[PDB]
Amino acid sequence: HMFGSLYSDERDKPLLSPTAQKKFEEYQNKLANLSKIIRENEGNEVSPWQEWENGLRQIYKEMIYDAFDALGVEMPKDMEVHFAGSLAKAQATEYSDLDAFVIVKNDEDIKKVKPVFDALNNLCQRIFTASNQIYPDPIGINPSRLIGTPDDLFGMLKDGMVADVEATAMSILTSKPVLPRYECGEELRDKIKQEPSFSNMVSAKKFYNKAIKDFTAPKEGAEVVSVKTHIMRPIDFMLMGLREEFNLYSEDGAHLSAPGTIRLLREKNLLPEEQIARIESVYNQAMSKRFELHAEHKKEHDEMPYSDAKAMLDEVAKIRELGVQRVTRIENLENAKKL
Amino acid sequence: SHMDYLFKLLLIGDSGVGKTCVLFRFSEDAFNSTFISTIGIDFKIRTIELDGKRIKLQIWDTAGQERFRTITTAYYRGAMGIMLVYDITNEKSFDNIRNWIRNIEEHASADVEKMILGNKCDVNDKRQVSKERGEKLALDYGIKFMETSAKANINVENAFFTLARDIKAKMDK
Ligand SMILES: Nc1nc2c(ncn2[C@@H]2O[C@H](COP(=O)(O)OP(=O)(O)NP(=O)(O)O)[C@@H](O)[C@H]2O)c(=O)[nH]1
Ligand SMILES: OC[C@H]1O[C@H](O)[C@H](O)[C@@H](O)[C@@H]1O
Ligand SMILES: OC[C@H]1O[C@H](O)[C@H](O)[C@@H](O)[C@@H]1O
Ligand SMILES: OC[C@H]1O[C@H](O)[C@H](O)[C@@H](O)[C@@H]1O
Ligand SMILES: [Mg+2]
Repeated sequence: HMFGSLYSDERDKPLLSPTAQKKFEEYQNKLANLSKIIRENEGNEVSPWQEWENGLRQIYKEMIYDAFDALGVEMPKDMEVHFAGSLAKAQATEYSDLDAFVIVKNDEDIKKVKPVFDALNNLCQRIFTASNQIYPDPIGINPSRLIGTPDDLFGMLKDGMVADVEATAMSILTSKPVLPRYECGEELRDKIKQEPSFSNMVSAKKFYNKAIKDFTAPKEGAEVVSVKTHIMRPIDFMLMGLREEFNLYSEDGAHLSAPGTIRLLREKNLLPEEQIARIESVYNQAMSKRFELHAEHKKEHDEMPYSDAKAMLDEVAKIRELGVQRVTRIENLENAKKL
Repeated sequence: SHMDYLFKLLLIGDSGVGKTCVLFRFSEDAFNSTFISTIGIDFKIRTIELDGKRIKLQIWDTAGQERFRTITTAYYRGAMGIMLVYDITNEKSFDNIRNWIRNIEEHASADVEKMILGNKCDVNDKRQVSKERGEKLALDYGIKFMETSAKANINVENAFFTLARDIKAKMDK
């Protein structure tokens, strides 16, 4: 067959044209340079994972502008692109997936814009096949699957039109704007929080209980544990719980990172310092470990020896005890016993 | 959480002068030593108090890269305050301040507050632009001037509060 354009499907066009290939390599070099910049400046007051999210957001934005230019499509002014997952929280590693979705103001923008995001998914997939990075999940959060008006996307959740409503709802709620455009995102999040049938799946109690009951401690005698399942997930849900309880929000998504939440908990003295410091300490230890593990294996490697995880697991257990007290105090607050 | 005013601020200047680091210092009280060039336009939110009034600062951080200048220019109209940043170690970046000023005059609102920041004032051993030349160019355009350091945390807070004060004084009358 024939050479592929930069936005060709690699299954149909394994070989890029000489022009497309030079541009593909430019993107690969940007990702490689970003990893190199992180290593060289070890001990910077900006964490490796905060630096990665910053670098990757600039790279992805450049891919978006390049793609609109290449396909001869003008970028609508009222179109929003949002990061979801670890990237939205600025705790994605180099081998994390690239979860993004698109909110448009008008339904007719979709026909104009969806081809550009199909093109971008092809490029991202080709990069994934080459360096095992920026995976666009075809059954998850990608701008080709999740594109529409706030009404459309809320409709997907309210009706059946997506498998795992709860996980898509979590993704949309913990999303961060990539462009300086956030109002449609706000409208979408307010519709999800409005929906009576979503009432208790979006509550602080629910998020605290996921940290306590879902993402539970490793079994006794375990030799192996997951820095994701047993440490980073419980922390994530504890922080979602606190953000919901205290209405913590920034239009720029600054609240979604652990340090962002911790900054706000400290500013407003919303939690005792001892407890904030524990969450902060285990977050930094776990993300240092998780960032190292992925870079070393060049893939999502979350398993580590129980013995290496022991200090973090014990702090995570204290954080769960805290979480149980918050759920009780929330139930007790809604009851309001007098005398 | 209460808001009395929303001030729309714009950072403009050559790629590499430290617009992103000036805002990073203001918004997160940290310094990033690495150079990750801004693509299109970024924004940070920070609420401040002036005269017992809550002022939400919506701060647009523009690409200095020439490529994004059509996108960048479109924001001039909406800006209530504009920071013009040059780098005291880069003569070329100071020389372009007159061009940046001409572009504000052409595309910005008639009564937009302006401030010139001579950034990287911690790097005295590589200085190419004397402080007085900065003050002199600023005085000639009747625009307020400060030397700043995102790294050494010098005049970053003062710059943003002084620009916000000038905006507030203008619209209070
Ligand atoms: N010594 C010193 N270096 C600084 C200072 N401010 C920024 N820098 C450095 O200058 C480089 C560029 O800073 P950056 O904020 O990215 O510049 P920018 O104007 O946003 N660039 P662009 O327009 O391309 O987005 C980085 O290496 C940064 O660490 C400062 O006050 N002092
Ligand atoms: O880092 C991504 C995180 O986002 C949300 O909290 C999700 O519920 C979960 O997938 C994860 O904890
Ligand atoms: O009210 C604050 C909360 O509102 C929404 O749930 C947002 O998705 C969440 O990030 C934020 O912390
Ligand atoms: O604002 C006072 C400043 O004056 C000069 O710019 C110096 O280089 C700087 O170090 C000092 O702090
Ligand atoms: Mg920048």
